[PDB]
Amino acid sequence: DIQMTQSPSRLSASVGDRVTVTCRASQDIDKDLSWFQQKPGKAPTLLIFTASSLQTGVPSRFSGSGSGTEFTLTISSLQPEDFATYFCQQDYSFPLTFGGGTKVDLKRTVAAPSVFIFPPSEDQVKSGTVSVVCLLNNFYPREASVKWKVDGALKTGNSQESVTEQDSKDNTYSLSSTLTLSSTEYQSHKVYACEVTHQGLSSPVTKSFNR
Amino acid sequence: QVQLQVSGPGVVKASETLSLTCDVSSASNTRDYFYWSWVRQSPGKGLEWIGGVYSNSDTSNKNPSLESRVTISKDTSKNRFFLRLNSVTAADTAVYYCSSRAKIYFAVGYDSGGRIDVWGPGVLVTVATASTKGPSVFPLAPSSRSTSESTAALGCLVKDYFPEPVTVSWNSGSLTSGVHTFPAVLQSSGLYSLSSVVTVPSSSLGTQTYVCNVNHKPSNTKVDKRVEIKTC
Amino acid sequence: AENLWVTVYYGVPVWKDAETTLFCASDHNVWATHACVPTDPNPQEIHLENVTEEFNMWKNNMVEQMHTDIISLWDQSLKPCVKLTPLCVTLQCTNVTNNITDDMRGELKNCSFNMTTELRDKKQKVYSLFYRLDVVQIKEYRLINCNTSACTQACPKVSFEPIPIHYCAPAGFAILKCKDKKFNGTGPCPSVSTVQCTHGIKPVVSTQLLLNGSLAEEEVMIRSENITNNAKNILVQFNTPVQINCTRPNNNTRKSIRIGPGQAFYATGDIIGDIRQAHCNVSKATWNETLGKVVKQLRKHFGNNTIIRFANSSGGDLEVTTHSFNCGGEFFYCNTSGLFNSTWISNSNDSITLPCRIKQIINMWQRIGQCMYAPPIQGVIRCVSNITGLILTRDGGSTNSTTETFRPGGGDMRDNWRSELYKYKVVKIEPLGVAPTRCKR
Amino acid sequence: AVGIGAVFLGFLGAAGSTMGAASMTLTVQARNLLSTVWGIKQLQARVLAVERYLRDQQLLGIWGCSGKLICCTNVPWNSSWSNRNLSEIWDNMTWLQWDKEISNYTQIIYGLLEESQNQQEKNEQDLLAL
Amino acid sequence: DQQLLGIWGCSGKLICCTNVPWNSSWSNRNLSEIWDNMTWLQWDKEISNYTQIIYGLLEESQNQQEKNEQDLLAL
Ligand SMILES: *[C@@H]1O[C@H](CO)[C@@H](O[C@@H]2O[C@H](CO)[C@@H](O[C@@H]3O[C@H](CO)[C@@H](O)[C@H](O[C@H]4O[C@H](CO)[C@@H](O)[C@H](O)[C@@H]4O[C@H]4O[C@H](CO)[C@@H](O)[C@H](O)[C@@H]4O)[C@@H]3O)[C@H](O)[C@H]2NC(C)=O)[C@H](O)[C@H]1NC(C)=O
Ligand SMILES: *[C@@H]1O[C@H](CO)[C@@H](O[C@@H]2O[C@H](CO)[C@@H](O)[C@H](O)[C@H]2NC(C)=O)[C@H](O)[C@H]1NC(C)=O
Ligand SMILES: *[C@@H]1O[C@H](CO)[C@@H](O[C@@H]2O[C@H](CO)[C@@H](O)[C@H](O)[C@H]2NC(C)=O)[C@H](O)[C@H]1NC(C)=O
Ligand SMILES: *[C@@H]1O[C@H](CO)[C@@H](O[C@@H]2O[C@H](CO)[C@@H](O)[C@H](O)[C@H]2NC(C)=O)[C@H](O)[C@H]1NC(C)=O
Ligand SMILES: *[C@@H]1O[C@H](CO)[C@@H](O[C@@H]2O[C@H](CO)[C@@H](O)[C@H](O)[C@H]2NC(C)=O)[C@H](O)[C@H]1NC(C)=O
Ligand SMILES: *[C@@H]1O[C@H](CO)[C@@H](O[C@@H]2O[C@H](CO)[C@@H](O)[C@H](O)[C@H]2NC(C)=O)[C@H](O)[C@H]1NC(C)=O
Ligand SMILES: *[C@@H]1O[C@H](CO)[C@@H](O[C@@H]2O[C@H](CO)[C@@H](O)[C@H](O)[C@H]2NC(C)=O)[C@H](O)[C@H]1NC(C)=O
Ligand SMILES: *[C@@H]1O[C@H](CO)[C@@H](O[C@@H]2O[C@H](CO)[C@@H](O)[C@H](O)[C@H]2NC(C)=O)[C@H](O)[C@H]1NC(C)=O
Ligand SMILES: *[C@@H]1O[C@H](CO)[C@@H](O[C@@H]2O[C@H](CO)[C@@H](O)[C@H](O)[C@H]2NC(C)=O)[C@H](O)[C@H]1NC(C)=O
Ligand SMILES: *[C@@H]1O[C@H](CO)[C@@H](O[C@@H]2O[C@H](CO)[C@@H](O)[C@H](O)[C@H]2NC(C)=O)[C@H](O)[C@H]1NC(C)=O
Ligand SMILES: *[C@@H]1O[C@H](CO)[C@@H](O)[C@H](O)[C@H]1NC(C)=O
Ligand SMILES: *[C@@H]1O[C@H](CO)[C@@H](O)[C@H](O)[C@H]1NC(C)=O
Ligand SMILES: *[C@@H]1O[C@H](CO)[C@@H](O)[C@H](O)[C@H]1NC(C)=O
Ligand SMILES: *[C@@H]1O[C@H](CO)[C@@H](O)[C@H](O)[C@H]1NC(C)=O
Ligand SMILES: *[C@@H]1O[C@H](CO)[C@@H](O)[C@H](O)[C@H]1NC(C)=O
Ligand SMILES: *[C@@H]1O[C@H](CO)[C@@H](O)[C@H](O)[C@H]1NC(C)=O
Repeated sequence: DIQMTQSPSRLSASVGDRVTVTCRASQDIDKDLSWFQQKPGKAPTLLIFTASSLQTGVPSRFSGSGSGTEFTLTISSLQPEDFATYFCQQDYSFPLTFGGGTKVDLKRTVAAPSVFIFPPSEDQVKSGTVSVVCLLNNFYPREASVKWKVDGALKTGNSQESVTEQDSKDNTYSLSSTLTLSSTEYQSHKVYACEVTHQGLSSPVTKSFNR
Repeated sequence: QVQLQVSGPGVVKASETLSLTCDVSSASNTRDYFYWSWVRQSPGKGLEWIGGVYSNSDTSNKNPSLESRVTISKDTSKNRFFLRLNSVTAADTAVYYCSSRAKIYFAVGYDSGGRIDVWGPGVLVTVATASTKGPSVFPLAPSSRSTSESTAALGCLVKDYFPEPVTVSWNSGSLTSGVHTFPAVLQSSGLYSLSSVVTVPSSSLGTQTYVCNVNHKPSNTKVDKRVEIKTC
Repeated sequence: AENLWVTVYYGVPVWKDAETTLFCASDHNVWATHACVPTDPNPQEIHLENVTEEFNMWKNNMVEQMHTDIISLWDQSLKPCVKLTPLCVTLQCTNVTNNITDDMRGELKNCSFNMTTELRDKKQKVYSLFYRLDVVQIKEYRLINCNTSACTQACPKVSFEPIPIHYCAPAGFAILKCKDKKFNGTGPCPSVSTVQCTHGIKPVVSTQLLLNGSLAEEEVMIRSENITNNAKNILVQFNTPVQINCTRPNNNTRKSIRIGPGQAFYATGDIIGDIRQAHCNVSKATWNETLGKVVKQLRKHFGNNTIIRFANSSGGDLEVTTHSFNCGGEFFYCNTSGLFNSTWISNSNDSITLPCRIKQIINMWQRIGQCMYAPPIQGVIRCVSNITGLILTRDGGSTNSTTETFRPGGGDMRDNWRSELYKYKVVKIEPLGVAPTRCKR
Repeated sequence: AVGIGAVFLGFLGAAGSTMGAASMTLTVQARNLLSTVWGIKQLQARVLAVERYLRDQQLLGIWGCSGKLICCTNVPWNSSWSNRNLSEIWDNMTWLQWDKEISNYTQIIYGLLEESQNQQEKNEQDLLAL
Repeated sequence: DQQLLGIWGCSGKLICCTNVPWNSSWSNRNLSEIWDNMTWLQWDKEISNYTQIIYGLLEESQNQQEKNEQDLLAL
């Protein structure tokens, strides 16, 4: 199978900026590779075929170049409607291998998260399993790091991160890091802390509680 | 312009046969042949090509990884095509898209340099192992010490329900500003869990009644849960 | 400033309504299949997307062309065989009364007569069996056609089996098909397509019932040039065919009489076994369901709360007053009285048997002075057909009347071809055009 | 392109399309404009097709546009024939509608075209005379 | 015959050159052995198998040429 690698995995650009994406194959596949765009919760739509030809109805601002192993997708003037995931699909030989996707998000200013931690209620403790929720509210950029410290010691696993999409109004993200444990393991320790590091925080923000 | 519509069971048990049916409504009657293909996207992953088949010939082509488990059939008289996946596992939970690929020609040999490469709206397929059940709702209360700040955060943990979806509102829908309901995540118990939070003025604590309303149609479970501070 | 100049575009996709000569395409017969172009095994259809065209089935030149072609073919097939001029003589006839049914009393006449021998100075006393519709009294009888014109004996080896015919235009001409369902036979057709030519249309001759035709797709279809006019025939296209089983079980025997040098007259000598009337069976439940669909579609154009009654034919010639058709060489005229006899008000293995009379002297088309004699078919004859349509006539009545009576109709074969060519028109291509452009030579 | 079908454009497919889009599919129309009671009428059908094609070819030739799909000509477009703008006709009208619009001006345009072709031939002769 | 010549752009020309390259497998003979040692009948007999494919190649080449000419004249 022919392997496709796409760069950059994620990028941030404002309206009117120039965007470039590089798709590279594992072997020469001639000019047979199409560039495709898919919006959130929508089917993909064809942007470019054979790496140089623009599909009917596509704005001319989009363009493609390159050949052989390396191909390039260029957006000369980014627009609000262009914010969608782009991928590169090969069709020189079977099997049809897709690209890794290129999510592009609207640019904005830095916003630090508001960090909270919610100790489980007693009713949750009697259920035999408990969930400690750490909330990061209204932050940008998406890059954030959440670490769980139990009795002062960093510990990995049993924590799940759930993230909402970029808000339509303020263009921020909110994230929930839920540490799920058994009641026995929960009562085997005293202090639980979530530590958040983000671009908008000069120092890490630790929110913690003692049982 | 060709239009594709896909259908099938939204939930399939493990080790069963997952059957998806995509129908096509076009051709311009010029005796074209399209290439009807299936592509999946797992949550948080890229697109992957399952296989495909011609619209006129029996020549069908499959991913070598999925060669032994996939069977693709077609009905040209009724203008539809079917995908069957055997030995479905938890890793197969994904959004499935059906596609038609074609190349525009003036005549047999006179290529014009155009295609369509259309994709259907797609359907989500989830490989579950549990049965229907309503959620348990636990209030996520603001800590008493967190009143020093100007903004307070409260919420509700909706845990241990199956299948999706669950709708969460605040104060019977009157509270919408600052509300964040996170996507559901499948738990080791085999059931779904999420949290719905909201940020409010900390001065409103004690004057505002905050209730999270959780609705789960599959078990017909509606739960209204108050959320208040914990006075010591 | 504009600097606009003429630019000539060739191959412009423009057509125009026109009339041309359509040749035949297909895969001894009256319809010359041997002299037809071989059809394409893969017909090439094209959807005319973004196109709307106005059709009018009641003024289509294709119907007239098909009628003329069929008449010409029938005239051609009847030329190279015997003409029965000497058959016109006084006939000494007796009633056939041996092994007959109560319903076939007097139908057959055993007629003895003198006949010309191969030698011009000799005569031979021969006998033949003639149907009562073919003989008229002067015990003395004569053929009905004698005082009208001589009859040409049908060529014996020529078959009357309908064969599908594709009417295909020359180059520079195309045929437009209206694929829109629920089509009304007149007006715009949103769903238009272009074809080289049409499907296989069997030239089936039938009155009061369209047999072996094309069925509707969605539901029963009512068509009329003017539904409000009582003088316009109504064409009904069924969605599901009705099986009709026609049979003449007389074991007829054919004998040859040398009526001249190289001239043979084929006569019915005797019937082996019992003699009983020919008939046609139609499923009762299927016919009732078909008439229910027909009344459902007819009430749309005449009111919802109006009585709809199906009655017998008003009157006229035997061709129009009875279901006249040709099966396996024999010419049947069936009394369709049990079919169109019922009333409708808004709210098993048995079948309807229609007796049928066989005729040998045939006046095929609406012409006087051109008659044909069909030689008898040896042995029992049986065939099965698909009633896929209907021809109806609305009684005069009045506006004040609260009931509409529909009777079977036919006679004119233009409607038979119209029912098959309703979704077809012919156009001529106009590939040359002139447009304004900023180009200069 | 491995997985891809062939959508062959059809005869008169772009009839309902705009003139600008329909002018790109002139080939599929132009390539196949020539290709007892049954045979006798097949003969005159063939004759009719042949003479129609030959008349079209002659009309193309006498305008100096022989063997061409789009032929730029030297005659100016009189505004009286149509006051519509280029963007109007080439993006909001089909070829059939244009034919209906200028059905009563075709003969004058053809006469001007052939006269201009004759003038061009005379000019070429004069140029070759030097 | 006239239209077959025309769809190659060879209208009105007794001898017309075309852009289709001569593939070797059609004939491995050199120009001297073809144009000075055998007649046209033997040539047609030899290339009877490769006639329709060559005609299609010329047809598509002329189609591409006219498309390119139209595109160039558009600007
Ligand atoms: C609607 O379509 C249906 C289905 O196609 C039609 O029903 C078919 O009708 C045909 C024609 O009648 C019938 O075929 C005949 O069946 C008989 C039984 O097999 C045969 O007797 C007969 O063959 C004789 O006739 C042929 C010419 O018609 C000759 O080519 C052939 O050699 C036979 O002729 C010999 O025998 C006769 C009789 O002894 C003698 O006079 C001759 O000299 C010669 O010796 C045909 O094959 C089909 O069987 C019918 N099919 C069904 C399912 O019923 C129906 O008629 C159509 N309806 C209308 C209105 O057109
Ligand atoms: C029709 O009439 C002829 C002659 O009148 C009948 O033929 C006769 O048949 C009898 C037996 O019934 C023979 O004895 C005679 O010799 C026959 N005569 C001739 C002239 O052939 C014939 O049977 C009659 N047919 C019917 C159906 O009544
Ligand atoms: C056939 O012709 C013969 C001879 O003309 C007819 O027999 C004659 O019949 C008439 C009465 O019609 C008699 O007056 C003659 O005397 C008869 N002549 C002979 C020689 O018999 C005979 O009737 C004719 N047959 C038919 C059936 O018409
Ligand atoms: C009478 O009608 C039936 C039903 O439409 C015909 O049966 C069809 O025959 C066609 C032949 O082209 C087949 O493609 C269909 O599948 C058949 N349908 C069914 C339901 O059997 C039958 O052939 C018709 N008979 C005549 C004499 O016209
Ligand atoms: C359909 O026929 C009806 C009935 O003849 C036509 O309407 C009649 O038109 C004539 C014209 O002179 C009037 O005198 C009658 O009074 C009308 N009768 C009725 C009942 O309306 C009608 O015009 C015909 N339709 C078409 C489309 O020609
Ligand atoms: C038409 O239907 C009639 C009865 O309505 C059939 O008559 C029967 O024919 C069968 C032959 O299989 C005989 O066994 C029965 O005795 C007959 N019954 C009666 C009451 O006559 C007739 O055969 C049918 N004809 C066709 C062509 O189907
Ligand atoms: C017309 O004839 C056909 C063929 O004989 C009849 O269909 C048969 O019906 C019998 C009795 O139910 C079945 O046993 C046969 O299997 C059927 N054969 C076929 C080929 O369908 C049909 O019922 C007859 N119709 C009428 C109205 O008499
Ligand atoms: C339609 O039905 C009527 C009523 O039965 C038929 O009229 C009969 O005609 C015969 C002579 O053919 C008379 O002896 C009967 O007395 C009439 N019936 C009545 C009740 O008076 C009429 O013939 C039928 N039409 C057709 C075309 O068969
Ligand atoms: C068609 O059939 C009908 C129904 O049998 C015939 O009407 C019958 O006519 C006879 C004449 O002998 C009367 O005895 C019956 O009473 C009539 N039946 C009914 C129900 O009224 C009709 O005559 C036939 N048509 C022809 C032209 O013979
Ligand atoms: C018939 O009309 C539709 C729209 O009414 C045409 O589709 C348009 O095509 C143009 C050029 O490709 C696009 O810019 C438009 O956006 C399309 N419209 C829609 C609504 O999708 C269509 O092309 C026409 N049919 C044909 C055969 O050309
Ligand atoms: C023959 O039968 C018919 C009908 O029964 C009758 O009218 C006629 O008089 C009969 N002719 C005879 C016995 O000559
Ligand atoms: C022929 O005779 C019949 C019956 O005697 C009669 O009705 C018909 O009018 C006659 N026709 C001619 C043309 O004499
Ligand atoms: C269909 O044709 C009939 C024939 O008279 C006409 O009256 C009717 O308006 C037409 N229907 C439509 C929808 O055009
Ligand atoms: C008709 O009669 C002939 C001659 O006797 C016989 O062979 C044949 O079987 C008969 N047919 C029927 C259907 O009775
Ligand atoms: C006739 O009755 C049907 C009942 O389904 C109704 O839908 C329809 O509109 C009615 N037609 C008229 C003309 O009133
Ligand atoms: C016509 O239908 C009536 C029912 O009113 C019935 O009495 C009569 O016998 C029927 N006649 C025929 C020929 O079917």
